[PDB]
Amino acid sequence: TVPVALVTGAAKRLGRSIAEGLHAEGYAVCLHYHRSAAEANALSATLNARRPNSAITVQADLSNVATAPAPVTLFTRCAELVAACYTHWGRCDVLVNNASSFYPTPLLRREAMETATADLFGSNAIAPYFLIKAFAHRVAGTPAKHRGTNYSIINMVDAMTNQPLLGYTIYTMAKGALEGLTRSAALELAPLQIRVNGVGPGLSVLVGHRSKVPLYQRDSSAAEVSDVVIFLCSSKAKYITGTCVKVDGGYSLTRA
Amino acid sequence: TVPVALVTGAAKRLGRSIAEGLHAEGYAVCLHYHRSAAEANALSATLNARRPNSAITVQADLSNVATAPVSGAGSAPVTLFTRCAELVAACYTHWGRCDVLVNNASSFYPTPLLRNDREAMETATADLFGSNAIAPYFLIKAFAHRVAGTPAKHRGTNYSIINMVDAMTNQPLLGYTIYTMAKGALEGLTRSAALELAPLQIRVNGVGPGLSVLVGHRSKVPLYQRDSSAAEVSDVVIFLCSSKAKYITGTCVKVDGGYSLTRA
Amino acid sequence: VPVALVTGAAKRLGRSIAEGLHAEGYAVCLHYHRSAAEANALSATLNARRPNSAITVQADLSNVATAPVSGADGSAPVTLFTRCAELVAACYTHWGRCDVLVNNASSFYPTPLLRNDVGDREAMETATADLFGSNAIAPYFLIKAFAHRVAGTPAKHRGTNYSIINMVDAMTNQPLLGYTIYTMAKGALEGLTRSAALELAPLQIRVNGVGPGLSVLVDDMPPAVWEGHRSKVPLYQRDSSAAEVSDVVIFLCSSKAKYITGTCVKVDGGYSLTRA
Amino acid sequence: TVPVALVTGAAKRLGRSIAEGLHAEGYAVCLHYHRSAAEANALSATLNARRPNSAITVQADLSNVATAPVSGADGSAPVTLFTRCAELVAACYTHWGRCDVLVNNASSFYPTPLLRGDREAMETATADLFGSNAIAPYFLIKAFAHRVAGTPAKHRGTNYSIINMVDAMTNQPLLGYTIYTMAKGALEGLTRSAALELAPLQIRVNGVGPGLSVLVDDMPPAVWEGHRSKVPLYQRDSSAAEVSDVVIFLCSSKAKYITGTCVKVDGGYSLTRA
Ligand SMILES: NC(=O)c1ccc[n+]([C@@H]2O[C@H](COP(=O)([O-])OP(=O)(O)OC[C@H]3O[C@@H](n4cnc5c(N)ncnc54)[C@H](OP(=O)(O)O)[C@@H]3O)[C@@H](O)[C@H]2O)c1
Ligand SMILES: NC(=O)c1ccc[n+]([C@@H]2O[C@H](COP(=O)([O-])OP(=O)(O)OC[C@H]3O[C@@H](n4cnc5c(N)ncnc54)[C@H](OP(=O)(O)O)[C@@H]3O)[C@@H](O)[C@H]2O)c1
Ligand SMILES: NC(=O)c1ccc[n+]([C@@H]2O[C@H](COP(=O)([O-])OP(=O)(O)OC[C@H]3O[C@@H](n4cnc5c(N)ncnc54)[C@H](OP(=O)(O)O)[C@@H]3O)[C@@H](O)[C@H]2O)c1
Ligand SMILES: NC(=O)c1ccc[n+]([C@@H]2O[C@H](COP(=O)([O-])OP(=O)(O)OC[C@H]3O[C@@H](n4cnc5c(N)ncnc54)[C@H](OP(=O)(O)O)[C@@H]3O)[C@@H](O)[C@H]2O)c1
Ligand SMILES: Nc1ccc2nc(N)nc(N)c2c1
Ligand SMILES: Nc1ccc2nc(N)nc(N)c2c1
Ligand SMILES: Nc1ccc2nc(N)nc(N)c2c1
Ligand SMILES: Nc1ccc2nc(N)nc(N)c2c1
Ligand SMILES: Nc1ccc2nc(N)nc(N)c2c1
Repeated sequence: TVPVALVTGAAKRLGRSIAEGLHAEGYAVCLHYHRSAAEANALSATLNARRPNSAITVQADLSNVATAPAPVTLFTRCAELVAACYTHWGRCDVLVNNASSFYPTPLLRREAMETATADLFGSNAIAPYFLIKAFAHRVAGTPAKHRGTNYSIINMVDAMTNQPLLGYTIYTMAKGALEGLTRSAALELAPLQIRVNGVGPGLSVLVGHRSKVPLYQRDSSAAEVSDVVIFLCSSKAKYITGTCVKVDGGYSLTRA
Repeated sequence: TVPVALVTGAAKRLGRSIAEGLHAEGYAVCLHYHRSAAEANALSATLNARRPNSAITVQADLSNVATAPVSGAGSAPVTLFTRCAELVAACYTHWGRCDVLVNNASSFYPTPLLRNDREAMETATADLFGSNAIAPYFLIKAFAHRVAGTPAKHRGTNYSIINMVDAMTNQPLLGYTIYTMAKGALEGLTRSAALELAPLQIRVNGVGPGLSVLVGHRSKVPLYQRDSSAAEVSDVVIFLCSSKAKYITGTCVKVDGGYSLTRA
Repeated sequence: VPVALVTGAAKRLGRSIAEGLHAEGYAVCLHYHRSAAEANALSATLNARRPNSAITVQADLSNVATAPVSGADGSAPVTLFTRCAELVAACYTHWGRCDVLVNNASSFYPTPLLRNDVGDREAMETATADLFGSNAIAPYFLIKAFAHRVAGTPAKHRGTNYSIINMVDAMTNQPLLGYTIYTMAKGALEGLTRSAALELAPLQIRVNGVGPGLSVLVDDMPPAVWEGHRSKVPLYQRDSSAAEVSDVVIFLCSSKAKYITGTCVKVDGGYSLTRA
Repeated sequence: TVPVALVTGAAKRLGRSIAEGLHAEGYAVCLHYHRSAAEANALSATLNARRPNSAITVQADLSNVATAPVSGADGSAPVTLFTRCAELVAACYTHWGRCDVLVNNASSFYPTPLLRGDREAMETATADLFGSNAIAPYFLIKAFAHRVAGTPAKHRGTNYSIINMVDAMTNQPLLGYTIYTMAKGALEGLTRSAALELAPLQIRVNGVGPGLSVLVDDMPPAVWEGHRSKVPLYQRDSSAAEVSDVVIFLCSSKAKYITGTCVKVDGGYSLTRA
């Protein structure tokens, strides 16, 4: 049997690491991307080279916008992401909401503020919700007899959002939304044995505040975060749900 | 002169109580509403009867959608940001100031992840996230620009924003995911706005009811075994707005009779 | 006519709380350990403004047995629980009631996990007892005694606004380096706030916390380093005044707050929102 | 080559599972106990049978009281909690020359209501509940840290880890268990404080908080079923392993960027309301 994982924003950095980690545990991986076509396909080739038919790639804008062929809504695109797993492998056991846009929306000093709202809220919060819904329908729609035994959803949150980065309000709001989703989804999907957890990095794979991380005085490596994600997805973590785990080297414990 | 408060969803229940509470402390009140025209105007008449020119009513859909221009009809021109800016502007146009903002307006209804039609998900998403999170952000932006745009010598001395949050969102109501998500966003806004607006001395706080003015659920509340009254919530909002609370910012105050301390 | 007991009431925030409560019409039992002069001076002020509106009681709130006397000798020794029961009693003996309790008294000093990487079993066995006593254990026994006197009053002769306030700390999730026992104690105090709110709800006794960030900071340091510490608070770039904290305590004690219980209110100018 | 773990309250249930779990990853285990001598020595024999010299069992009251020093009617006398704690950690260094992991698992748990010669049960409840759950962990952590600091950087281990067994439900307190709840609150504080202070020594300090685990069935079957079914996930309390596997993961080098955090292992129980 092969378990299947869908990882959004899978092409580089943390998403890559999560994809690789899950693959190393024997998962077939659906690598989602938006712009990073080259890196996603390059990664898929690597995984497929180690293990045939263990990686595909699909493309999607997770921004809260309808596109063009009815233009196509964000819900439709999200449903089609999950479907891509079922079409290709007949299952989807793990979902990782990792894709996330991150840039300033200052309150102090209007078209590019239309699209900021749709992008930052789409990637970080709205799309995750629709992805979860699609994920949950597919599971519910499978007869109990042929359901998987380790359904897990991980939401990439942020360990530092209680201590907001100055000027990043929409982003912080979006992560707040995502934490809400983690709790709400965990509660509603418990009957289907679908676990919903969060993982929140502090500082990871940077390119300043490096020296202010108490443990090691450095940002983390990609693996230092993905290993937590992978652990939470393992059956060892089968009683954990609705919780967020900080992977931040004690950064959230600091003050100015 | 007279301090001015903008209160969204002001027509009934908690928003009305907040409006009344603020008015009782001497504030002029801009009462926002969406469809409760009758109850908003009725309230404005009451306040204006008690004190001339101390209340106006303004109408706005705070959903994350477009509305029509002049003599037209909807999904066209007027954005949520524009409508929000015009709400804050209405205070400055009428009274020349806006000292307090209360983000109270909020849609609340089920969005189940488990079925157990096509626009349903679109308009729920825009409404629940608009009222509860997006509009509050734009309202705060508009609020902040106006304060920033006033020359220092001419600014008020007690700028306060209150966000109606939810004391129970860490223990989510089954099937209310988008709503819970939206309140989560609102909490983030509270913290983020408090930090960014601190230099302008604008305070940003949350108030979170548990159960208030219910139309045994009550019997579950540890203290008194009842939902709260409107005043039991608005008095907290009003206190946080007072100058005695001038060192409080970026915090959420539960007003829940100890409901959040319970478990199944 | 309503009565308040305020521990550590002689100076600073405790003084402000006492004054604030007194200004709302409360009779105030001012508790002190070390500050006799400053407590009696305050009591005289309050009594001058309003006759019989202030008394002073002395007690070490450290988790130690302290024997029959402050001079003579022995019989059986006096536990912390006894001392705490006698504090609450002092209110009932003098005024026949105790409507509000404010656990404000608190010791605060370093207990480093590491040395450099003198000390004894004394400074150690007494730091634990003092920091945990003042901040957590005594509050628990105070609350017990408070709750027993309320429960023991026939429903007809009970007050209508019973309130307990626990002075917590807004910054304990971002611990001050080297202050572990103190932080642990505040952690314990937070727990007490939740647990007591739940258990005392049926008697309509509300239990809430107030947590300062930086308040009435002491300048036993260079002016620039004082300016240094002040300016990291986002709101106003200063520590708070005593009133800025006490007004919150007083509001939570008012009937206007009678649906709030089991919550902690930071009063910190957004300091808890910062990071290194 | 062999990493060493100290586990307090190791004799059964969760502590045993943690001990077994750590032993399965190759740790030598110092099993602590207070009252459960038989169970602790039985477990030690098991571990030692699977791998020689991979388990010892030390005895200690972690209550906040001073004990008497093996006696001899002479020699000052009062052994403080701090001393007993230092001697626990020392026992690892004496026997194996190291101590890489500490698990503060030992915990007394019983009612201290605020309503309704036993001054005796107020003093001793306070010392026991606060000792086991908070004070002793503090001294244990101190001893642990002093001993790492005292090692020349050259010989230090590379995966120092402290786990504190907390409680996922303490924000929603169990009626009548105030001291216990306060004690867990203290423990949470310790986790944060110790993480911050011990970061320079690369000692990680984390919490693991169960909701319901291996629920004692001393009630009507249906009362047990009732409580049981309050957990959203699976409608049951956890198994010991379902908790210890989390402890063991946090101790692994794959978790070496995690510090100062508490991980709920509660099947979503903390998400419920009355
Ligand atoms: N890096 C950190 O220190 C840090 C700190 C806290 C939290 N996190 C969280 O951890 C996760 C991963 O971190 P990261 O730094 O690796 O992320 P990242 O480098 O900033 O980007 C993640 C991916 O998100 C995708 N994405 C962004 N907007 C999208 C949109 N509108 N539609 C579809 N895809 C979109 C991008 O895909 P394409 O390139 O294919 O377009 C991008 O590769 C994120 O959720 C982040 O919020 C990271
Ligand atoms: N009631 C409770 O027990 C409870 C519990 C937790 C939190 N809260 C929070 O406390 C606040 C007030 O509670 P409540 O029960 O008084 O609220 P409510 O009765 O449900 O309604 C508040 C107002 O929000 C306005 N509104 C809703 N959607 C809108 C939209 N899309 N655009 C513009 N206005 C919109 C409505 O105005 P119109 O009628 O004029 O259209 C409504 O009167 C809310 O933020 C709520 O989330 C309440
Ligand atoms: N000041 C701040 O910025 C700050 C920050 C966070 C939290 N807080 C909290 O707010 C409360 C008041 O703050 P503060 O700065 O005004 O307090 P403070 O000046 O440090 O002292 C409070 C009082 O506690 C009493 N006290 C200390 N140990 C005692 C003991 N073992 N037994 C009996 N009484 C004892 C002392 O009374 P005597 O002088 O009579 O001996 C002292 O005057 C405290 O709970 C504190 O933890 C304050
Ligand atoms: N079980 C749960 O559902 C649950 C829920 C939440 C949190 N937890 C936490 O998880 C941990 C383990 O749970 P558990 O149920 O396995 O614990 P447990 O059965 O209640 O006992 C743990 C051990 O602690 C030791 N202990 C108690 N008081 C002591 C003292 N004063 N001095 C020295 N040792 C003492 C006992 O050792 P001896 O028998 O050798 O005397 C006991 O075996 C505890 O920290 C607990 O607080 C458990
Ligand atoms: N430091 C940093 C770099 C990139 C990031 N990307 C996303 N999506 N979110 C972050 N918080 C982030 C942080
Ligand atoms: N019980 C109840 C009734 C009405 C409500 N309205 C809003 N907007 N939000 C609520 N949480 C709510 C709750
Ligand atoms: N029981 C007893 C007998 C004699 C004592 N003498 C002093 N000085 N102090 C005591 N506590 C004492 C007690
Ligand atoms: N800065 C400061 C000064 C005095 C204090 N006293 C107590 N008791 N607690 C504090 N946190 C404190 C802080
Ligand atoms: N249910 C249960 C059983 C035993 C326990 N032991 C300790 N020490 N702590 C608990 N919370 C506990 C809970």
